[PDB]
Amino acid sequence: SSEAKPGMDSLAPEDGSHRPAAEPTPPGAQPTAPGSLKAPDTRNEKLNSLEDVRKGSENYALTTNQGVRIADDQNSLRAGSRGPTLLEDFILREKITHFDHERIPERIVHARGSAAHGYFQPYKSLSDITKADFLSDPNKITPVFVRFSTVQGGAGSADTVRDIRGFATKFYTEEGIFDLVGNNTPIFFIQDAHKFPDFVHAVKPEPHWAIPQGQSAHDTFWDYVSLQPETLHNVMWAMSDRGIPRSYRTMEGFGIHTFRLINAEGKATFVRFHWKPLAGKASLVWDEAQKLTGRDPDFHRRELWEAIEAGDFPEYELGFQLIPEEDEFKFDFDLLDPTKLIPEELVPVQRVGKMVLNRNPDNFFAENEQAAFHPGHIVPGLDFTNDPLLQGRLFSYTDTQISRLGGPNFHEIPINRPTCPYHNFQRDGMHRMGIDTNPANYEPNSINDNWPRETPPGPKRGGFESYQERVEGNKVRERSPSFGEYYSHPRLFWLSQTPFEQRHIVDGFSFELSKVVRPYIRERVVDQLAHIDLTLAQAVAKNLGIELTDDQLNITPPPDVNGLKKDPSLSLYAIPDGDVKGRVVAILLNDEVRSADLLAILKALKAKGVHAKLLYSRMGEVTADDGTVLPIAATFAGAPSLTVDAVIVPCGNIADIADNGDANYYLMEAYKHLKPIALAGDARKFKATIKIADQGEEGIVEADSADGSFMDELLTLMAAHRVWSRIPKIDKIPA
Amino acid sequence: HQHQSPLHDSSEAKPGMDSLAPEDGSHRPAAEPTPPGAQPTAPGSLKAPDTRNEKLNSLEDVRKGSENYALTTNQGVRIADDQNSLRAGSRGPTLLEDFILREKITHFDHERIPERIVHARGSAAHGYFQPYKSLSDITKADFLSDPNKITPVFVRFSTVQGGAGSADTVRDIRGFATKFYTEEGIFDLVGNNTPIFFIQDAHKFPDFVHAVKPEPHWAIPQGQSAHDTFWDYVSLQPETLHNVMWAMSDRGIPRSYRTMEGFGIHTFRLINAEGKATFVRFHWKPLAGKASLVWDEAQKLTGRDPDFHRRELWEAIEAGDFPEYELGFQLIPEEDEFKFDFDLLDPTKLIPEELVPVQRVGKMVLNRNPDNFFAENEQAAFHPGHIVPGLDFTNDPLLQGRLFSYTDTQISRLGGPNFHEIPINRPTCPYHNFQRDGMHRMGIDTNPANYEPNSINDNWPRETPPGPKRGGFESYQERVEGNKVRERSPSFGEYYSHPRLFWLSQTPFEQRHIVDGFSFELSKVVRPYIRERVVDQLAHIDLTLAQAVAKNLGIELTDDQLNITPPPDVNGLKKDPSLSLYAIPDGDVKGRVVAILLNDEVRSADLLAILKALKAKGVHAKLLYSRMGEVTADDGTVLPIAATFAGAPSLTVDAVIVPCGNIADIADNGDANYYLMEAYKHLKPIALAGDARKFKATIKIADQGEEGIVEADSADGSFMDELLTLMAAHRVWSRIPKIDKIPA
Ligand code: HEM
Ligand code: HEM
Repeated sequence: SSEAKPGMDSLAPEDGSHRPAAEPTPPGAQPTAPGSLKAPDTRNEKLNSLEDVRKGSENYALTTNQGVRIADDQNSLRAGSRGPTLLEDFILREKITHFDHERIPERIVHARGSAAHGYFQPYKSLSDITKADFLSDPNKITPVFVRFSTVQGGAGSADTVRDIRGFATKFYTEEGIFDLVGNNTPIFFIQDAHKFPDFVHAVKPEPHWAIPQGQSAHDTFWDYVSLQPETLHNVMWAMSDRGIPRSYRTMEGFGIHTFRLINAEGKATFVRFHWKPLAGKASLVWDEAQKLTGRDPDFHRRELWEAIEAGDFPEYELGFQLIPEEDEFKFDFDLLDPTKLIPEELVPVQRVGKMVLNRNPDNFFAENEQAAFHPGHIVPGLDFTNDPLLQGRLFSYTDTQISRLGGPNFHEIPINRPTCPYHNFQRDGMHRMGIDTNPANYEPNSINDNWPRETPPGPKRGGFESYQERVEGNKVRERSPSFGEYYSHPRLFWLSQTPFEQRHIVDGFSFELSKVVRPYIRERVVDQLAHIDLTLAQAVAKNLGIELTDDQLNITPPPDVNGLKKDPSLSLYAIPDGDVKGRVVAILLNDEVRSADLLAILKALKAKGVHAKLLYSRMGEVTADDGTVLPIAATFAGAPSLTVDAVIVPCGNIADIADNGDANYYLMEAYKHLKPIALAGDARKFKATIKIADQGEEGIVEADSADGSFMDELLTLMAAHRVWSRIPKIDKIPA
Repeated sequence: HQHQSPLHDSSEAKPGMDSLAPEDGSHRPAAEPTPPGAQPTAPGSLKAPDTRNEKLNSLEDVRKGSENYALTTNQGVRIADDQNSLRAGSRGPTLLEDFILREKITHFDHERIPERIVHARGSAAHGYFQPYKSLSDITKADFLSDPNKITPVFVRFSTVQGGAGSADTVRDIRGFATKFYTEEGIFDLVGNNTPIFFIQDAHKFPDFVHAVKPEPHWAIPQGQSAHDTFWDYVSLQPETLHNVMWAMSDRGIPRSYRTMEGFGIHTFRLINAEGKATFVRFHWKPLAGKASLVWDEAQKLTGRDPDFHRRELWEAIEAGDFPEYELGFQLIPEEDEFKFDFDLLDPTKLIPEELVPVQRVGKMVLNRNPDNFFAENEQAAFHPGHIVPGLDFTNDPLLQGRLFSYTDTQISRLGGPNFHEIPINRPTCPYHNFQRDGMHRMGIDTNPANYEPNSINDNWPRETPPGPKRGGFESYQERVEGNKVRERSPSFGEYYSHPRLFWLSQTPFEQRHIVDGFSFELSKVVRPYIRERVVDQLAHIDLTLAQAVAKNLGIELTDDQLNITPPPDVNGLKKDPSLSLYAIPDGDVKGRVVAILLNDEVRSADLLAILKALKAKGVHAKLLYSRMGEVTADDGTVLPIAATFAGAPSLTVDAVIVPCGNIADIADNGDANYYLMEAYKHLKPIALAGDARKFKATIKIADQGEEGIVEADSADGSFMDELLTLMAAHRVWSRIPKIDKIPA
């Protein structure tokens, strides 16, 4: 009955094993913790400015929100032991009221997201092309807050779904907040913002039954796509492995729209923003990603948090595609068309700076959930263009943030606050934090000598002025004829893919269309694919039991994009960029592990910054051949192959795990998913479960012992991400 | 056959796209009962327009059509071009004067409302309740007074922990909330799928919820109790152990909302016309029986189909396989309040059916899906404080706090005090009072008076004295004697006897599943001392349970732990078979689904016999192959393919049938072999006809065969009776010792 009474006092273990070490530790070594407790020495101007709202807990009394000390937090106030609860229990009512009101509306789109703190630093001054203060000095450090997201799913949906990913960066500049709100693909599905609710309604769960969550694999999405060919380009990206990234650290970022850079002389240069991952480009395979939404719906959120806790800081290079004003009409596509990409072969990405994400938040709700990004948040030195999708976004973000964040003072929520000064004549509104002392709440005023005052535009610390673009035309609701091309960009993307990426696009479309109940929708989508590429259209049609007509086989292919048939920068894997730091290997233990193998495996993995998870049939410990006590991180079922990048089976008492269904399935799944597998000594007997002949094959590392050559072979395979050459062999594998 | 898109050019970016439906009318689902996957799913009023009740009929004034109507703004202005924003030139800036764009985007920008604090993930349906006989001797509740009185209902089933976008087949408690639209007011029976709750006093609700929910630093994990904070709370609060035992069992992973029980948990009161109070505990007994998934299948199913339960509920209703539940009452006279070892007011305690039987009171049928999920499901507001004359509360300290919570949360979730004016929430009976204003006030009051007592409207609306029928609400005059204290009743201070009773009531396979539930969850707890503290709690329940969990965690029990005296029996009972899902057979095959693995030259005689036998028992089938489209049988019969082997995995079916034909076509297909291996591992019945018996090799079954694997030269009478008998028993429990060697 002591559990139902005040107080329980000290409940922590005497050994202090409840507390995680405040130092970089590998994933699973320590319990995860709020950022300021895990890495207190990791700081920047924004993190430091948040100290005034940080609340501790240690050695403090439990109180009401009014500061009244609570004596009993286990019971309601009642008339007797077994009596009715009394209306006068203000402690119960305050505690329950706050609980009852915890939830706020989720984001209309990108509701599912994971965020981190970091910093940006430019390589050199960009004063020749932009007067933006954050890009003016190589020694200028700009704090950032980045949120990565899916699009369709709710805040409680799964991470490894097939979707476009959001990549939003809040720059806390000395001249205002700049939000770069992008996606992991260089194009969007639609051309004009007016269609945004139509497209979103089509991709989102269907209105009658609210199915499916985090999936475009349903009738309404494909109905919209079939009737709106402008969507075909982004659909091609979503159907590719781009739609299933391995991690937020292994995907690209793009602003999509052409914006303008404005220099001190007033010269405008067209710009498209890019984020290039230091970890390279890497994606999952469909079966692995779908099953991973089951085994770990928080996979990406977890991987992001744990990489930062390990010191494997996600790093991205900021890049600009720069086009002079006089080159506006030099391309086959309209620069203002967000369904069109600018090929890197035509306009190269100029590396401008680097962003490092080095600290997790303290409280997910207060920092991540309440963060408000808006592409309308630009600074002097930047400007918009007439892109009709960007134009509409400018209205949307401010409007949605009012209801989501409960009013017009959302900029006063700590995460959203600028670190630079902010002063104006705006007043009141729900939850007003700032107390204005200004005698005047209007301008022009004489009572406060007209302060705060306007600042003229200038080279630095000047007021914002829009680029004086010449506008000529009649007031029309009309799409520009220049935007009326829908097939060349999807064709360019398709031909830029490797044959194995092309197979994955075919399988992506085939799987999704098989989930469409109305067959005519499938047929209409296949007809659209025939206007892109006949090989793609035939391969999808075959998987759907659809036969193409003679007329469909005679469809003239769309033209090249300014002479380009393909661009290898559009492929995830064509150009190698694979880094092993931060990757994870499963190590399948047995009851009498050969310690020499394990010592060599771990030493080689550590040298490359590759993590390991020791797996067994149960938790606790196992004892090696030399007496070394090995702690078990998880079971074979607990941390499936889906969650790792490679599998290593060291030697020892193999008979212990040879007939274990879970051990054999672990290898079969990793095999099917094209993951590198390494087998030492008697572990080579597992080749039988994966149908591999005695002579072996590429992608299966094997030797008498785990040593120098063995580990170099496995790490080289890990640098290539997956064993693509294994694809013809997986179809026979029951996994 | 060969439908071509009507749009390939710039007409796609212009007004006047006009008729886009296929000429064959294949876009429209049949407005008649159809099996799952046969037709596209549709809003309820379009799928079943002839299915009606008093509540569904009352919603007609707010139903909005679409066919043959002009596209307009919310102000009724006809829109000419819904493809473009207004701009100064075709490549110019968007103009602030585009009121059409701004209205369309504003509405979109404001679509989301806060999800429910708990039970955010849920699926709902319309139906009706009807009592078997008048219960006037025990209650004056109008809805229970006449066997011919039909009460419309709205039911929402849910999980607890996860967000609105979380998965269905998680390990969690399930919510089972029923809104009764009675002639004397709305009565909400807001229950769960277990007879007890985790905690005793409502004051602890935010502590327990915060512990089970995603951890505050990183918001992980979703839809899972398999994390440090949950097990930390459980280890320090033994009152949680009873509901933990239920969550760790297969009760925590139901097969369908149709195959779970429902309970009000709290002891309430029934009040008759003479003023006599009878203590009552509410029960919902599923007509489809009790059935649950196995952990590996449930977890993988959150991946393959996170909408599995929502889908199964909608499709069963569209097929005419209406979810049916018997309302049951455990009745205890006032003088029997202290007759049990446990306190009746203790929500961590169940009333064993062996001590107090469940009396069948009526039946509830769910026969129509909503039209709009947001408007009807998302906006529905259930509250256990919504009682009617003939019902009353008790001093249960968890129920007492719930009375405050629901009204309070509904104000912010539903944007004000007029949430009862939201169509789904409206009573079908009259409602009149002196309450006024508030955000989005729909009702226009004509009463000259907004107060009482008043002479200006001759005191109308007026108070009604309590009585046998159509009387005012009066609380039972319960005697209250005690000092103002924040104190738990000593009678609630017992935490181990109910978890032990539950444990001993389980079959050995159910016990193995409880052990595996605890082992799997605790393996996910990072801090080892938490695992050890939970194992220590299990040792106070049952030593066999604690030892089995400890072994799976590499934990060794101390001599002191092995010497822990077991808790006492519950009023002489060591076990109650009503606590098991499977001890007493109750399995029905209607509404179950079978995967049929096709080949390129299927033996039509086998398929004709399979489908005829399945149809006779109301069992659905899904024809699967390596691709979509069609396959041609041996006699020339064209067979339509419902899904691929990967498209509709074995996780989504109750049994697998492989007919004969060209077996070589699928014999070396990895997906076809894995389908059978997964169904095998998951203890599902498997039937193999003719050359399909060659698949026994992939499931490591000897030539002589085994129980659970139906095999014959052809699919016929005996073959199908054997498979349907296996389906009636739900899973092949005898297969458990063989599954561990299976790589699946
Ligand atoms: C280039 C095309 C687009 C891109 C790259 C894009 C990207 C994003 C991203 C990354 C977020 C989430 C930021 C966060 O982490 O909180 C988001 C939020 C959102 N976007 Fe966009 N978006 C696009 C187009 C649109 C359009 C056309 C509209 C409407 C006219 C729109 C309306 C919204 C809204 C309302 C939100 C939720 C904002 C909030 O609640 O704070 N987006 N978008
Ligand atoms: C016997 C124990 C309990 C049971 C069976 C129970 C059951 C449920 C169910 C089924 C719902 C979802 C109704 C729906 O589908 O909308 C729910 C909602 C909720 N419950 Fe309870 N509950 C219990 C205890 C509590 C306690 C102790 C509190 C707070 C003191 C509480 C607060 C809530 C809240 C705030 C909601 C959301 C209601 C809304 O937003 O409409 N519940 N509960």
